[PDB]
Amino acid sequence: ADTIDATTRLVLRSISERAAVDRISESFGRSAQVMHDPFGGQPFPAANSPWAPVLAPFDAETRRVSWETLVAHGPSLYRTFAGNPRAASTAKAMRDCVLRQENFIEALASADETLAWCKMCIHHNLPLRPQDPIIGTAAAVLDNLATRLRPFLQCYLKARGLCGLDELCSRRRLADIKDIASFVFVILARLANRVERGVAEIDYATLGVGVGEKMHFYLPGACMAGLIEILDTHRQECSSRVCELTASHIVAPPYVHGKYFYCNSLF
Amino acid sequence: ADTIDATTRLVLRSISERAAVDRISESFGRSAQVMHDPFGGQPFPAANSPWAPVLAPFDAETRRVSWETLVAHGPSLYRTFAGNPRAASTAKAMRDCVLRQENFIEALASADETLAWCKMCIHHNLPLRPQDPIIGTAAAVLDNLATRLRPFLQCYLKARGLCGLDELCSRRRLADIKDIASFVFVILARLANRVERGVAEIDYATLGVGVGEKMHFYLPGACMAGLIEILDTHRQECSSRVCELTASHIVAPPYVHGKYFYCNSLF
Ligand SMILES: [Zn+2]
Ligand SMILES: [Zn+2]
Repeated sequence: ADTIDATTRLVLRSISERAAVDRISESFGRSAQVMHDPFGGQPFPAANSPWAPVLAPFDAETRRVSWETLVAHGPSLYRTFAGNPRAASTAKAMRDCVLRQENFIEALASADETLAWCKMCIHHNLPLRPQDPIIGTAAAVLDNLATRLRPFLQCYLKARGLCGLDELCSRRRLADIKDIASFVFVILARLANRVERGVAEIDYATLGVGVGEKMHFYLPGACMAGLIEILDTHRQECSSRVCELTASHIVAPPYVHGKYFYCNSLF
Repeated sequence: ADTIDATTRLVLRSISERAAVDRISESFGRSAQVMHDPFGGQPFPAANSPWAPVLAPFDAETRRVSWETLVAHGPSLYRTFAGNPRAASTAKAMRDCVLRQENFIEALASADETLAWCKMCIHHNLPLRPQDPIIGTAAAVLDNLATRLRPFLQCYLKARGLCGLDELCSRRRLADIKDIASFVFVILARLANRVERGVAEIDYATLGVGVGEKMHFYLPGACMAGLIEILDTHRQECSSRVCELTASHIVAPPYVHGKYFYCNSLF
């Protein structure tokens, strides 16, 4: 008979013996100290570089680049990442966390950031590497967008006649991509899978890109533009009030209702 | 040969033909209007009730209840939810969104909110229902905590000798629960699974609770206290700097580094 075993029950109750406001304060205190100098002795090199401000709140308009600017200046940033492996490792880990807690609009922007970066890599024939901080955090954007979009996609993907979110990200087949939602999820799932596998160089085909091809089907900004559009226009084809609430509240996140109480017996 | 088909490529590029700053503004505008009066004609009833302020920013300290208060006043809130099905449906959908975008500390608090509520239901022999707004959003807290904790749990759960996060939430067996992390993820995954199945009443065994039992192994606040503790103390057993960065940045989320550019060619 499936049961929580006797010993684990003791383990579970014993949190009560240790949990305390000052033990928690000293925890926030130790993790905060790690975040004070997270690169330690090894930050990315001081240099005169248009990338200096992001190599040291990120402001999208101030940090904005045209596609043409990314193609001209992207290789410099790429060489910085690859040529500073300790720094890139620290960056990767911090990027992974940031992207796992980003709001919806930020998470769209990060999907485009990741795909535009790969498109730039492809443009220059640069390999797509697991250690690259942008490529290697594909799973973070992926999981963030899955969390936030799942109940809406349950409805929308049925309306499109497509596989559900989990089957999409499980099969990971280019031939399943039929719209922008399947595109963002299938491509990011393929890319996250090849990262987790730790292939030294990730095949352009992972992105649906063939030999000598350039990814003409992906325009930078398409994840943002297209997913916001479907959150908007699906309600025209869908008679569910709950779905409409879901889509609306994704687009307009200020808190209104939904939280009832806080109960903490331990501290 | 697996490929993105010709027609879908056109579909993908055609976002460029529609995406525009004012189309986006009019989207934020329509979803914002839905959020202005999301209950419409059917909010929860005006009544003299300690729950009135959450039946209309949620402040945890002001909305705080002791375990004993939840047991005395919980049945009132429960009857409000069950006896107002349109309102509960709207609440559920808005709660689901809120919990899918909550920060880590909020998401811990919501795990405890959900488990303490079930424990109260069990205490009173009240059924656990899919339409109940707190029970029915178990998947939201679940996916939120998975997003944020996944790369840390990859390391920690290995250190404990347990199944990985996905196998835990896939097998959903009480006999897999060996610590606080497996507990929160296995129990919430079982509970989310029984919600998605739409059983009219969800068996107490879903929570590891047997016939006439009371869930003595779960103390309100255990998800918060215990997960913060493991983020703190795992670094004592683990020689990985990346893991330490990961845990630290989960506990201390202010942005520091990790975002490089914003590229949007469409608008
Ligand atoms: Zn719908
Ligand atoms: Zn570790």
